[PDB]
This record gives sequence, C-alpha cells and structure tokens, in this order.
Amino acid sequence: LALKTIDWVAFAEIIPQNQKAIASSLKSWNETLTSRLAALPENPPAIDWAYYKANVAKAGLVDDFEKKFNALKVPVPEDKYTAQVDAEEKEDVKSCAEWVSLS
Amino acid sequence: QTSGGPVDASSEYQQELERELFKLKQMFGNADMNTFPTFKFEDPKFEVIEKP
Amino acid sequence: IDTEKSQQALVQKRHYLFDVQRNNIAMALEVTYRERLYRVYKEVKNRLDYHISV
Amino acid sequence: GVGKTVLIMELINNVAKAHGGYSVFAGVGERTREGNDLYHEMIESGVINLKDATSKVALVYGQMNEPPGARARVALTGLTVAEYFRDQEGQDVLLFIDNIFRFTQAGSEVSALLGRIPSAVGYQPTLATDMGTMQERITTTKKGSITSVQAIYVPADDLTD
Ligand SMILES: Nc1ncnc2c1ncn2[C@@H]1O[C@H](COP(=O)(O)OP(=O)(O)O)[C@@H](O)[C@H]1O
Ligand SMILES: [Mg+2]
Repeated sequence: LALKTIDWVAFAEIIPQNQKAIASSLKSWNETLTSRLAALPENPPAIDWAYYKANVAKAGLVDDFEKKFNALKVPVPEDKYTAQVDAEEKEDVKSCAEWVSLS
Repeated sequence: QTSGGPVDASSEYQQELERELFKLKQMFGNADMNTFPTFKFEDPKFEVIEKP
Repeated sequence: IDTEKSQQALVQKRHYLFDVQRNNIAMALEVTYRERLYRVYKEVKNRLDYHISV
Repeated sequence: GVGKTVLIMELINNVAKAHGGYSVFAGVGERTREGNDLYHEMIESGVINLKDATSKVALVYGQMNEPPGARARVALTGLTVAEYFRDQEGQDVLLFIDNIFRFTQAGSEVSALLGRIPSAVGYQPTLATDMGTMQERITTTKKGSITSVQAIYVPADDLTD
C-alpha cells in the first residue's frame, strides 16, 4: 500500500476542459477511498476458538467450521487496470516531451 | 431422573419456545445457520479513464 | 518566452493525473479485499454465535 | 374540533386495511355515534365480518356517556385485548385509542371522592404515575409488536396542561 502523494492544485492546472468532471470525480473517489480505508482496520480479528471450544456443546460443528475457515482461499482481486494506465502515462510522456522540444 | 426425558418432566413449554426460537432465528438471520456459509464475491467496476 | 517556459512547467506537472488513477485503483482493490475478509469473518462468527445464543 | 378523529380515521384507512396483523380500537370517552359510524363502516369495508371468523379488528368502547370508572378502565380493557394479541399470538397489533386524555380526566373526576389533596389545575396527585402505569403496557416487546396511535385532547388548547 505505497501511494504517491499528490499536490491537488498541480493536478488542477493540467486538466483540459473536456474532462474537468472526470478530474473532479477522480478526486472525490480518492477522498472517499481514503476515508473508507481509514474506517476499517487491516486484518480481521481472528477470534480464538476458546469461547467456541468450551462454550459450544455441539458435536464438532465449531471444529469443522474452524477447519474449513483455516484453509479458505479468499479471492485476492488482481489489478488488471494499472498496466494500461502505465502505458497511457508512457504515451503521454512521449507526446509531452515532443511538444517540449518544439517549444 | 431425567434420562428418558429431555427437559425434566415438562409436558409443556414448547408452544411458546417455538415462537421464541422463530423470533431469535429471524432476528439473527434467514438462511440455514447449521452449515458453513458459501461466499459469493463481487469485483469493483472500472471505467474508461483513458485520456479522451 | 515567459509563456513558453510556463507551458513547459505545466507539461512537467502533467503526471499527477496518472498518479491519481493509480492511487484510486490500488485503494479500490485494497478496500475490496478488506471488505471481503470482514464479510467472511462476520459470517463465520455470526453462525457460531447463533449456535452459542440458542 | 381540530381534526384528531379525522386524522385517526385517515390512519385507520391508510394503515389498518393495508395491515397484515390484527387491530384493536379502544374508544375512550368519545362520541357514541362515532363508534356506531366506525362499526358500520368497518362492516361495509369487510374489515369486520358478521358471518365468519375473518374479522381483523376488535372494538372496545366506553364513551362519554359512561361514569368515570368505566371511562378510566376501558382503555385498560383495550390494552388487555391488544396485549393478548401481542404476547400469546405473537402478532403485530395496531392499537388506536381515541381519546386517551379522557382516561386521565376520568381519574380526576374520582380523585376528589377518593379523598386526595388536589394537584395543579385540580388534577389527581397521581396523574403521572397512573399515566405511566397505563402507557408502559402500550409497547413493543421482543415477543410481539404494537403500533399505537393515540388521540390526545388538549384542554382549552393549552399544551402546558
Ligand atoms: N383533514 C380534514 N380536512 C377537512 N376538514 C377537516 C379535516 N380534519 C378536521 N376537519 C374539520 O374539523 C372538524 C372536526 O373534525 P374532528 O376530527 O371530529 O375533531 P376532533 O379534533 O375533536 O377529533 C371536521 O368536521 C372538519 O370540519
Ligand atoms: Mg374527536
């Protein structure tokens, strides 16, 4: 979770007039996702089985639940979107350096 | 002397216990709470952010 | 000349748009992962707690 | 004459017919012709059925022609009906009480004869505890629900009464 700190007026000076709404929406979603990552911790509290070993008088249901949970493969979502914005950044840097040599 | 009986010679206390258990289950959930939960998962949407 | 140099300064500042997009992708994926872990934890604990409560 | 009965009848029309559970109307110290109107309107609209057991409303009436004891306890009778429906049936109950103020007023009318020193505005000294004993039974428990609509008369338009 290594993020790139961003100036928020420099981000504004570089936005053409056909995607001002898109820049504002990206900004709003950045703030929303920061707030939502702040309002939930990193790792769920793995509850000890103690309160469920010595307080459940049922035949191994707690035990098979804990076995099925210890070996669960929860799907980690893949990026599938950062590579293409990296390609777009490369293309944009190319165009910008060309225009700068013209200038 | 409660081997042959579940609730120590009750002969009653089921007509209300079933309503109580109905309320308790329906306020804890609606699915079957005796089996492991299967997990449907979703993936966040994403748009055409590419520079127009 | 001054105007052209300022245009070059803005071109130098350009990269924040793609920084923003990458930040949002990473943060959305992290939020989704943590919400999924909380969902699985909550369901397991909730069923165990229904058992203990009955 | 500001529209308490009109509003409570509108609520009976808008909620009680569309209601899935049972309903209890306690007329407390009100017009008897209003009770007759409600009875016959509920018969017309099928909410009360005189021929089979599909009726959905129970009526309990002690009206303004009744001595103060009946006017003081008829609200409790309606509460008892609604409480049975809430506890032993587990149903969701609708309880309309028009008018609940009469309850308090009826107590006032007997408070002097019971030999008690009057409180403010001549009311019984036990106004708040009597009202609390009555009203705490009008409630939703975790055994069943009671949605309660009570028309409350305001004497001489004084809300500080
Ligand atoms: N929703 C209403 N629309 C039009 N007139 C109303 C309405 N409510 C009350 N009124 C008028 O006020 C009068 C008194 O109605 P009512 O509800 O019986 O008084 P109370 O407050 O004593 O119960 C009605 O006859 C009617 O003329
Ligand atoms: Mg009225």
